[PDB]
Amino acid sequence: STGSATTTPIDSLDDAYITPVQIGTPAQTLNLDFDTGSSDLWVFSSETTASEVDGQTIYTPSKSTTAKLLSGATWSISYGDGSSSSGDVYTDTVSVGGLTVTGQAVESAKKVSSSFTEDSTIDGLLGLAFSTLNTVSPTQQKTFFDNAKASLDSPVFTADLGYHAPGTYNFGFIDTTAYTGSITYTAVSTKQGFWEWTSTGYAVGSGTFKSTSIDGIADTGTTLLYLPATVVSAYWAQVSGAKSSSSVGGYVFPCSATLPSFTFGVGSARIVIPGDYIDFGPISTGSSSCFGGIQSSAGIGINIFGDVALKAAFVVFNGATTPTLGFASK
Repeated sequence: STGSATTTPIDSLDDAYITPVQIGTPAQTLNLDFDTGSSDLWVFSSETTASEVDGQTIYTPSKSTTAKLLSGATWSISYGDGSSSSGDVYTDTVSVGGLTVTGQAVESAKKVSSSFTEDSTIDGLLGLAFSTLNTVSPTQQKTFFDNAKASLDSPVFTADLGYHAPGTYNFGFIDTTAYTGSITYTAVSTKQGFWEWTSTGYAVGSGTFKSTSIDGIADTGTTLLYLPATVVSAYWAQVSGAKSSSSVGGYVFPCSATLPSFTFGVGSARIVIPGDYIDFGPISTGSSSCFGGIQSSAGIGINIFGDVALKAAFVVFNGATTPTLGFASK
């Protein structure tokens, strides 16, 4: 089998992407944030504290003839951005772009943190990291991909995120029309439960390529590109008027400045992030100070190839017995 679904930016800055997901019978369609940095499929629901729901579409398990309580199960997650949610668990039928999994754990939120409430466009998350990170207790549950894998034509999914435009998540096949050149595959460590890999280096604009190992994760659920402070400083040094602002919480720059591209290495291949992808707009409405899309990972504890990086590539998440990652230009 295969599936194919369009993913759509939530706003004009590509702060996140939402993908429609059918849950239950009859289908309830919720717009979920596909997150290769986590491993829980959780949704706003009829069980979510009323004061914490503000515009989201909810899953109501009592209206699904295929929903079954996963008795005794609870879940609770905290994300890198300080947000959190928790609740109980049902199993139900979940379909993405024509691909159906029966018996998928659907984690129903009883509580969500303020950032989730405040984002009316995201009805929940669909985790696509390794199932070892799933938070359901006492019995850890499998991701949608893990459940689908054996049925897929090939045990892979791909992320093709757009810049200020929709893109595509495919399951079970590689669309050879969606990228230019070849796909370069690179080793993955699953030891932390992430799609963790090692970039071979970077360049800033037309500068020479610096060969240096950068371990990080391919994370569709993180907006920006977070890299070591040395790398990030080298980038912003090439932008007139850029500075790191402790009050704002990262590098900012005047919108009158031209942003150079940023290149990252995948083996001997190179992915070029155009300068425009690194502009995240005014820090506040009407400000001449713009927020940068490349920021320091210092104090995160890991480098993160988030959407800024991934949207410059066609990315293969290969779930073969030994997982790997593939990157192509597009």
